[PDB]
Amino acid sequence: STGSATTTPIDSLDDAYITPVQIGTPAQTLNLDFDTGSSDLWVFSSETTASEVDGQTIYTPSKSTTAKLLSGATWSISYGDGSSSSGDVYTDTVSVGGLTVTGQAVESAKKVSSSFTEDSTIDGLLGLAFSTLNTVSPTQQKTFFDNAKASLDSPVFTADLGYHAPGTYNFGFIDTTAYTGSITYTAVSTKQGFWEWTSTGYAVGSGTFKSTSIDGIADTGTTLLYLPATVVSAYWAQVSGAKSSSSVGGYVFPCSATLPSFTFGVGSARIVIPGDYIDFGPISTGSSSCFGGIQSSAGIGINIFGDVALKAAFVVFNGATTPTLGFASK
Ligand SMILES: Cc1csc(Cc2ccccn2)n1
Ligand code: NA
Repeated sequence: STGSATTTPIDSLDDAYITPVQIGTPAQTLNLDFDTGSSDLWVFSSETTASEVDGQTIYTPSKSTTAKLLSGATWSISYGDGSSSSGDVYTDTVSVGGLTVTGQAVESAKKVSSSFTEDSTIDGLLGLAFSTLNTVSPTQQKTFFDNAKASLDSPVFTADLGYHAPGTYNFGFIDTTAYTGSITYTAVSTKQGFWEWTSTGYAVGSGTFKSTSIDGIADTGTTLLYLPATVVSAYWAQVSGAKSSSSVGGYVFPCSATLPSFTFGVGSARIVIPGDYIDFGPISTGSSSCFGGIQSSAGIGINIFGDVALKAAFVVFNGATTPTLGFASK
């Protein structure tokens, strides 16, 4: 089997991407944030505290003939950005782009933090990291990918995120029309439950490539590119008037600037992030100070190749017995 679904940026900045997901019988279609940095499929629901819902579409398990309470199971998650949610668990049929899993754990939110409430466009998350990070207690649950894997034509999914445009998540096949050149594969460590890999270095604009190992994760659920302070300082030094602002919480730059590109290494291959991808617009409405898309990881404890980086590539998440990542230009 395969599946193919379109993913759409929620706003004009590409802060996140939503993908329609069918849950239950008859189908209830919710727009979920596919997150390769977490491992829970959770949804706003008929159980969510009424005051923490503002415009989301909810899952109502009592209207699904295939929904079953997973008795005793609870979940609770905190993300790197400080947000959180928690609740109880159903199993139900879940389909993505024509690929169907029966008995998927669908984590029903009773509570969500303010950042979720205030994002009317995201109806929940679909985690695509390794199932060792799943938060369900007392019986940890599998991701949608892990449950689908045995059925797929090839134990893979791919992320093809758009810049200010829709893109695609495919499951079970690699669309050889969706990228240019060849795919370079690189080793993955699953020791922290992430798609963790080591970039071979970077360049800023038309500068020389610096060969240096940068361990980090491929995370579709993180907006920005978080890298070591040395790398980030080298990038923003090439933008007149850029500075790190403690008040704003990162590097800002004059909205009048033209940003340089940023290149990252994947083995001997190179992925180029155009400068425009690194513009996240005014820090507040009408400001002439713009927020940068490359930020320091120094206060995180891990480097994160988030959407800024991933949308410059066609990315293969290879879930074979020994997982690997692949990157191609596009
Ligand atoms: C700055 C940003 C990135 S994604 C997003 C939307 C969001 C964040 C947290 C919870 C729910 N929705 N805002
Ligand atoms: Na922000």
